[PDB]
Amino acid sequence: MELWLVRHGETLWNREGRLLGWTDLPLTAEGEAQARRLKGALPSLPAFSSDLLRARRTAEMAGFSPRLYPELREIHFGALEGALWETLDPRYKEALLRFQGFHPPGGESLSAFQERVFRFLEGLKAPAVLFTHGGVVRAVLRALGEDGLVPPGSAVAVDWPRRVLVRLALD
Repeated sequence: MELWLVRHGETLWNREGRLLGWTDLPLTAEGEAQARRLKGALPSLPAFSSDLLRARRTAEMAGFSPRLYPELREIHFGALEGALWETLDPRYKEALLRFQGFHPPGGESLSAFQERVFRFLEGLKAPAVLFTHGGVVRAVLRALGEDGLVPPGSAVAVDWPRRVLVRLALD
C-alpha cells in the first residue's frame, strides 16, 4: 500500500536537541516555510495527521485537510519530555539508538509505540499521505530494514509493509 509519511516542520527543540514527544510546540518560521514547500511536492491523496499542532499545521500549509488521529503522534516520552539528548542517561540513549527496550516513567514504551503505529497503518485500505513525526517515520523505515532518519519537513513514500519507495527532501 502506497503511503507517504511526512515529518512535520521544525520546532525550537530540533535545534535545541530536546526530546519532543507530546509536548505541543508550534512550528518555527523555518518550519512553516518547510511545510509550504511540501505543497505541490506531495500527491493529492486522502490525508491523515497527528493531532499535535506542529503536524496539523504542516498538513494545512502543505495544502491538506487531514483527518486527525492521535495514533500518529510521536512516542510519549513521559518524564523525559523536553530532556536534552546530550544529558540523557546512557541507558536511554542506547535504547533509543537501538530502538528497543525503552520505557520512560509516565510515558509510552517503544513496543507499545510500534504497536500503535503499525495497527494504524494496517487499517489504511487505500493510498494516503500521513503527516506525522520523526519517531513514527523511523519506526516505519526501521521495520522496512532502513535507517529511519529524515529531516524536518521531509517525506518518505513506502509500499507498506514491503519496502521504501523514495525519500524526498527539499532545500
